[PDB]
Amino acid sequence: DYNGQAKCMLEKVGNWNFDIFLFDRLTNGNSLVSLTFHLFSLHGLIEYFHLDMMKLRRFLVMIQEDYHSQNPYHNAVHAADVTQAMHCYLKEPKLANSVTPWDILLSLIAAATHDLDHPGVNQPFLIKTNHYLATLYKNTSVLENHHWRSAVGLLRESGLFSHLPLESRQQMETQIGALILATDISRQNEYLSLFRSHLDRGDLCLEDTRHRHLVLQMALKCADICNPCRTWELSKQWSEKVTEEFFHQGDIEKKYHLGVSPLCDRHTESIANIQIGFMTYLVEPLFTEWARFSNTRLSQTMLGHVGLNKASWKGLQR
Ligand SMILES: C#Cc1csc2c(=O)n(CC)c(NC3CCCC3)nc12
Ligand SMILES: [Mg+2]
Ligand SMILES: [Zn+2]
Repeated sequence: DYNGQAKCMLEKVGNWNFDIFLFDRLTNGNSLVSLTFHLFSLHGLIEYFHLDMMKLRRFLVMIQEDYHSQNPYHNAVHAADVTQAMHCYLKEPKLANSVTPWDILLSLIAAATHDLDHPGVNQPFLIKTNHYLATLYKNTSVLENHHWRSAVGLLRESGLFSHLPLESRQQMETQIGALILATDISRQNEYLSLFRSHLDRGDLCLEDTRHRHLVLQMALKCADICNPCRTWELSKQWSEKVTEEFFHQGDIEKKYHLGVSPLCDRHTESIANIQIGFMTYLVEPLFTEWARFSNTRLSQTMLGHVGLNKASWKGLQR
């Protein structure tokens, strides 16, 4: 049954209401490997790039296993969710009609690896505790640079692309980095303003790689914060997990006199209030610009869920 139903759910991997939680329970925690493998084969990538399936499984397992499963939110199930969303966005017509197999490959790798080896605490925390990552990356997109360099390390170690030219391997590394770095939420204003100006001007040319990669970066940013655009029953699980992780960082800050970060204080802060502010100020602006770019049923469905989920959180107030 368990392998039966898993295989079965993957028939609906293009669906916005895909249930990654059930999927991960069904696979005893193998959701990122098993979904991503399926997508490589669905998008034809194993053939297009002459991939060794043994090396691909090894690669995917190294990724999945380098997530910290004890993180309430930043674990391989979140990676798998982001990868599944990225897949839905790659199916939108303006992307499906311009992306090459190389773009699809880099998008799905970047989605799978984008929070790799995440410690479960944020950049301000690592900076104020003098963590070696904050030094190494000079206080700038500390976590994203760490996920990216960790991804590069796994790419090199797996040999998966060893039969491609060195210059293609290097280019793969660099374009994945630009995708992962776009997920630094502290810089969403720079990405969103540039994207919005391109949409005002109407100047995007998707047959140009640079414009297409700007859009893929915005797609990955959507994938990363699309939790509130899911159905209530998914979004509520994501909200409890993210809050659980923030609040744990809060307890450490409190216990050790570090200063409690915004959003991490379980005594003065609420799950509903945290979601509401986030939806108003980060989610709705990004998804409104996304819907201008890709003005489709999926974009409407996603914005409908934000409005409904936001009303549910208000409802659970007074
Ligand atoms: C600031 C803030 C947030 C308040 S609620 C909330 C949330 O539910 N998520 C999950 C979508 C993220 N994702 C962020 C974490 C860092 C990158 C994306 N950020 C926040
Ligand atoms: Mg991240
Ligand atoms: Zn993420």
